[PDB]
Amino acid sequence: ALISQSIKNLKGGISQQPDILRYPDQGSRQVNGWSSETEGLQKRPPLVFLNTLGDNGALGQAPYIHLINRDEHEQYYAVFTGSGIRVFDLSGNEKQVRY
Amino acid sequence: NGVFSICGSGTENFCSVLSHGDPSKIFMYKFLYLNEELRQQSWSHWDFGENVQVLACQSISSDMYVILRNEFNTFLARISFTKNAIDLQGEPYRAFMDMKIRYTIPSGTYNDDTFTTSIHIPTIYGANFGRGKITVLEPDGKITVFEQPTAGWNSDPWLRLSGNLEGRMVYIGFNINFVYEFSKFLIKQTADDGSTSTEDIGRLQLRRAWVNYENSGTFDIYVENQSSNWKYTMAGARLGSNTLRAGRLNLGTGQYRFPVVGNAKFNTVYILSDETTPLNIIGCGWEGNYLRR
Amino acid sequence: MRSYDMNVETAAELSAVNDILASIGEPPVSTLEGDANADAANARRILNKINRQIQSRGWTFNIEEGITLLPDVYSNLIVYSDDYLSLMSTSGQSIYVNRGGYVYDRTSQSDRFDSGITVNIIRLRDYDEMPECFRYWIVTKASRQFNNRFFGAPEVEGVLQEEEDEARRLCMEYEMDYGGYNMLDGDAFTSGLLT
Amino acid sequence: SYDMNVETAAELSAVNDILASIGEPPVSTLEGDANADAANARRILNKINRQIQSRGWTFNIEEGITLLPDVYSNLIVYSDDYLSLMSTSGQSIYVNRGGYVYDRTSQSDRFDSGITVNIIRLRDYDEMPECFRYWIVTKASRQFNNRFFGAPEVEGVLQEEEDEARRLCMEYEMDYGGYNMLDGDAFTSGLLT
Amino acid sequence: MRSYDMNVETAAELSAVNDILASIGEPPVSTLEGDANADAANARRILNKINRQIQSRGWTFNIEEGITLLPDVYSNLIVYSDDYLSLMSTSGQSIYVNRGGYVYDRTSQSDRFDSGITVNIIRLRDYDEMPECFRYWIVTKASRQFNNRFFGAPEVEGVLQEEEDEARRLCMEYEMDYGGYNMLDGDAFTSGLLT
Amino acid sequence: NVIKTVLTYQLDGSNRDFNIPFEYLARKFVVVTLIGVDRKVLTINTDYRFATRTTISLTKAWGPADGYTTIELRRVTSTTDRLVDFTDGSILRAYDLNVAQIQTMHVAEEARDLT
Amino acid sequence: NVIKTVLTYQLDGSNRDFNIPFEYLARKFVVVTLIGVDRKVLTINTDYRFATRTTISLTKAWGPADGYTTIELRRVTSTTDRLVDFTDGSILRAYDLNVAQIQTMHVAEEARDLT
Amino acid sequence: NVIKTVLTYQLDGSNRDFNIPFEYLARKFVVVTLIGVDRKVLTINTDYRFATRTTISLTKAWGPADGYTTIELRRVTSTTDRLVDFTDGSILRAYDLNVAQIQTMHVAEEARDLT
Amino acid sequence: NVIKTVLTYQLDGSNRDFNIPFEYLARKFVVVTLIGVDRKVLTINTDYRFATRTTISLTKAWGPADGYTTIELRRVTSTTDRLVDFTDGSILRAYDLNVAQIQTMHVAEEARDLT
Repeated sequence: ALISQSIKNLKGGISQQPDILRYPDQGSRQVNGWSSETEGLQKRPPLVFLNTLGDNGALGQAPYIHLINRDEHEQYYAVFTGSGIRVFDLSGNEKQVRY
Repeated sequence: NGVFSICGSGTENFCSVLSHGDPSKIFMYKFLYLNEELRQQSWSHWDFGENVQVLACQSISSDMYVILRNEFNTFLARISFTKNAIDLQGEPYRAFMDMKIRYTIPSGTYNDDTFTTSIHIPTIYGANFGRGKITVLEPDGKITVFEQPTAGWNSDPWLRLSGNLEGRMVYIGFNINFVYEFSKFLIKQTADDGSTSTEDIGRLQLRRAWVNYENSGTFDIYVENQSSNWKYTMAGARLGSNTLRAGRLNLGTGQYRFPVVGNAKFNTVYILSDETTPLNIIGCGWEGNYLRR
Repeated sequence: MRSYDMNVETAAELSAVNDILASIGEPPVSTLEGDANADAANARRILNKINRQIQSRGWTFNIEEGITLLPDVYSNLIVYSDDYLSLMSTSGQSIYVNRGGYVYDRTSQSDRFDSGITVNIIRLRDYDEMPECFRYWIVTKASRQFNNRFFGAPEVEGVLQEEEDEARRLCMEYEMDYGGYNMLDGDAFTSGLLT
Repeated sequence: SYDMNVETAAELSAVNDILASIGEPPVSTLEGDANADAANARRILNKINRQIQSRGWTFNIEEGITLLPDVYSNLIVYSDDYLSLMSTSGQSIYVNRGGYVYDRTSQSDRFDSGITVNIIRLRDYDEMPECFRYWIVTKASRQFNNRFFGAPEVEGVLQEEEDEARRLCMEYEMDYGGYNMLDGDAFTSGLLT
Repeated sequence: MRSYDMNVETAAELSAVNDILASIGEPPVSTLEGDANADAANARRILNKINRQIQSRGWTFNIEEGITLLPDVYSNLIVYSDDYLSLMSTSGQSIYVNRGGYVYDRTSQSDRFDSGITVNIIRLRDYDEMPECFRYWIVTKASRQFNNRFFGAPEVEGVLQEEEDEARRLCMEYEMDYGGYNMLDGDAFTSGLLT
Repeated sequence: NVIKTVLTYQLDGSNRDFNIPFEYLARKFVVVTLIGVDRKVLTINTDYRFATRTTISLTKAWGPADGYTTIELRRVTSTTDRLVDFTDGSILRAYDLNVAQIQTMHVAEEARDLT
Repeated sequence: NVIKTVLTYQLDGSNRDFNIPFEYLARKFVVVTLIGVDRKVLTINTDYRFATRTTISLTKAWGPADGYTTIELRRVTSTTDRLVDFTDGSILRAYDLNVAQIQTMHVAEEARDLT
Repeated sequence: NVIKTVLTYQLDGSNRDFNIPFEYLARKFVVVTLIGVDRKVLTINTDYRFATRTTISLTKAWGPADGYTTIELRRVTSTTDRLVDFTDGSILRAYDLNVAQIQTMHVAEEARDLT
Repeated sequence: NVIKTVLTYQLDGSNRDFNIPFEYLARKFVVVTLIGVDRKVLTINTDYRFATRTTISLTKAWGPADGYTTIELRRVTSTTDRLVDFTDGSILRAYDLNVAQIQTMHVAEEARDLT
């Protein structure tokens, strides 16, 4: 009966809902994709290593990080580790914390 | 279970969450809110690789800076969402790789005894890595992959390249994994106000199916049906077309057809790609008999 | 009916299952064992039942010639299991029909006897141990049955039917060559007459 | 462009032509595990290959042959390799009860010194006269077509050409067997004397 | 099967490829060489395979008369390459069938021999070296095959079929004229009888 | 009173085949016997090749000339071990589920049958 | 520490498994010649059925009593059937190009080994 | 032990045709030989016109009357040059990709074959 | 022999020179064997220097008076490592394809020439 259906949009995310219910244009388990407007799934955008901050342990213990965008000109990331205030500049140069 | 942060951004629309339980992954929800259409509500799940904890996702507008903690050290990196750009200067093709760094191979390395050049993971990258595949890329395409010693990269810290490579602008990297799984290919039909009435009644046996690639390289479509797992890789371009000229990048828009035979109800086709070439899929079409029971 | 899944592993049976399944469109099954998919099992059953039917129409290879069923001395009763497809005597007007599980004399009116009997039986055999022409006939007849029951396909059926007719043509020719009775040389009526 | 005699893989060429029979792109090599559509090619080719070789032809059949009895037990392994077991003259006794030949008349399976039979042994898809090879290719192509992804017109043209190719084989066989109605066969040779 | 890319170039082959392609609607191809388009290559293959098939049905021109295959003295084994389409002996009831790559005696049961043999073989030839009537028959049969495989056209096919039948009519007439055996003058049975 | 287990078939002077009418969960289970002077048991590879699943061919022509007049095929599906064990994580299936009820049933029936 | 094309397995003792040292692309490649009396190849399926990737089990390890003194395990490349070859339409799964060099490589390694 | 390369065909008193069963990447490669008193080689345009790709016709009837009894056709695909070179910018294609694996394979096989 | 792979150079009483006919793509492959009584394969820097592309030198003044009498340089190209391995999606580098033919070519030539 040559039923041909073309799901031509893609995107739409995932759904763990059942198959009769799942809407078209959805799938299960997209991983690693940014589904934008014109391109369909694209591999998620890439990352560039900028700096190596510290030991897995030293910044460790579930820290809270707030990104201070001071100005378009300087951006500093601040990590409040459980013990103390450590601030890493966007480039990773450690602007020092004093108390 | 516990969402530490729900960072979000205005100019690209990426709402996100990171957690104690599955920390390896940031999950991104992409929304277009024109009017109240919310045309697309999509929850997808990103990954940063095995054994990795993502400490924070906060977004300077138009990109985001993510602090990943390897099991061994910690890294700060920037993911650029700009639509079609070469991230690092001089890159052949917006290479998608987990850490992309540029290193000019130094004069000291290379051996007259072994025609290999030695790179040091602790040195060229800032700190020792943990686990995963590594790919080195010459500016012209010649992606070469050195699989992880099962030892762990920290345990065996030297990786090699072959040929004297006194000088290069190698863009080194850890590989990225894409998996999107199509929805079991059930017949779906449209109805009033976007109603879907996928028809359970009946057996659809689907003879062949297609994915319409655009601007993309290796993507491998693994079709598995119950009690079987088949791979139908697509790479390059058809030999003999003007496209596979030697010495050239090889990425061109085309349609691949994968043959899948079976009862749709239990067969899944998932596209999995892993080789640093962008993969873009515009559309998928399943063609099949469907005579109702 | 012997069990559909009790039959052990095989390679020829595997070819067959894969082929029958192929006809309704299922992909080849890697190992006939450990396969969760039900279709596999349903097909296996169809191959087994149709294997029984084809064998039942007597074929020269299968009909055992006079063989002996030996009576249980303590029991005084010949046993008649479902492996027997047919019980026909050698001379004419066979007199044996199975009553209960046991064979039974319809003339003497007593299943109880001794000294054994001679009968031309049609024994069931596995799907293997059949000649290559018949295996091909069975696979296609089973494929046609399977296409009727599960899929509803109109076209495949016509092709399958012509193919099965072709196979029958081929098999009945093989069987005839195997038996090979020229009417002049072999007869009961004329072997006597032509001397 | 220059005078080459290099030979392309013969077995692979078969499944390659089967694929290209339906317009599917040619497959470089039979490895890769999946290529399920290609895999079916191998399976259906070899199977329909046994099929054609079963129907006896005067060149597949070996006119006489002794199979050694297993010395230890006197049971001759009746493999799946042999297609058909048939005696020399008439009323072929042997048929396999179990995996070894069992003589129906004898009521015995073991026997010493072996036997003489006319067997049609399995051969590769290769090693067949070209007419048979093309016939096998077109028949496998028609099956692989109308089973998995059939279209109306290609099936019809293919079955037409397939019946035509039968004639290419049956003609070939007749000349190769070259039987004579009078001189060649036994009943009439005697009459001539 | 010799490589589809073994004919070095051929102006006649070029005409043919262009014509076959024309039938499914492709435009004439300027130079058969350097052409990226795949269709070209697929067509070339169809022309080569169908060239092999047509030749295989014996034609009077092709069948070599008794020719000699000479055994390798060191080897003691005649070689049987895929350029041989058929091996038939001169007298009757040919006794040669290829076992492995090598030719093989099915009577003596040994491929090993010497002193050579005489056989009426059907040798494969290039697409060129065929008479002009057969070239025309091949081009159209190849065009019909190609129209089935790539396009799905209903009409072209009917015309192609009638044309191919017309060509066969023409070719079998040419071949008959070339051989030209009148039954009275040329016979094995009656050349003896009419004296 | 139909005893379907212990069937004894008259031994004959020259027959090497007897047909096991009753069922077997496993081969090892059916044990042949020879009788008339004493009970002499037999071993499957040694003397009684299983032929078709439903028939046993006894080599070395056992017969009344030996002085042995009876062949008995008897079923003692063994009680000691569960042929089927549903270990954790199996895909329970037909062979497994049916055999376990059956083992008992065949064995108990043997108990019921001799008496 | 060569991946010798040939490993000498003295045919003595019994182990279904004698470990091959070469790496074999497919079954057909390996040939076992039985030195000791007649250099001989067991049908790959009939005696040396390929029980394993790095070991082969002939049904029996032939005794010195058989007198087959030695077994040779070899990986010899068949020039005639390229395991893999490149044709027009086939997209060049890079994996195939690698199989091809390897198939050639084995023919040559074999060559170094014979000479 | 099937030597498929060095095939020697008996020279005959009056036959000018021998059929090269084995493969050749290029023509220049197969070199004919004549034997029996000494080895006399031959030149393709001069004495052995290649006829059909698969047959060589030797003019000047070489035969045992000369005292020469053997013709040998042997394959020495030449090692020195890569027949196929993938220069920058080519449209890689079937002829090119297949020949390079093949060159080695035919040549190594010659090494394996003489011995 | 004639093709330059194996060499037959004989030990000098004192030598700071050992000449090389062959072209070796990488240094690793050519390995020195001094076979005075039996084989001794010396590593690169510990005994000798591939000091110039053309020539090599080993110290210790290995001499005929001393046990070694054969300084044999034999060109072996390792089968396993190819300067080029085709990664998926890799730009098929033109020069690289050329290395591939060579690595295999050399490996066979070592075999053929040795004959």
